[PDB]
Amino acid sequence: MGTVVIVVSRDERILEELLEVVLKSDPNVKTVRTDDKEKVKEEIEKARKQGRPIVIFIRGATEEVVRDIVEYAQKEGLRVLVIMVDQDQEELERIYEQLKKDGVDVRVTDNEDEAKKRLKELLEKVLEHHHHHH
Repeated sequence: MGTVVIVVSRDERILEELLEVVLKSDPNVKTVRTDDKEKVKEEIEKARKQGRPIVIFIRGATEEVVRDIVEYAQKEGLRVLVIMVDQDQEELERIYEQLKKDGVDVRVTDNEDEAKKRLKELLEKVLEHHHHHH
């Protein structure tokens, strides 16, 4: 159908571990790492043309980056699953409250292992495609 997973981490080593999780879960899921928020949108449309899931990886995505990409994926009619993992948690909670307000699937934590567990967890909800958040 088409499904977008927004991964926001401000630490390098988190993005690559979460990429590893997508590859070990399923390689056919489209994976993207551009921190250019417009270039993300280009690859969102491409994934909708492929009619498949896509996992976006951005280093240091501030609130106005994340909300801007999430609402765009919703314009396309795609299901949005958002992981935000970094030690600047209160910052990620302002992103969280903005997206949660809409009813977007969101989660915030700061832990390598937890991030990687909940990464595969989302990918399994997407392949199953039964558990839509709202």
